[PDB]
Amino acid sequence: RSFHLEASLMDALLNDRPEFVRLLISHGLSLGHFLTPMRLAQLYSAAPSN
Repeated sequence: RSFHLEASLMDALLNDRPEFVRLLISHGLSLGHFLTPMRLAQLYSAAPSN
């Protein structure tokens, strides 16, 4: 379903895993509802402190 791939790609962005990222989008996603500001904020929260 949608949310499984959504969370999988969320973790795939949090960690590097470029092959996992490329295969996830190669499956085909929406890219219209995956880019909400709260997802953007929680991705930004993964920045290293140091």
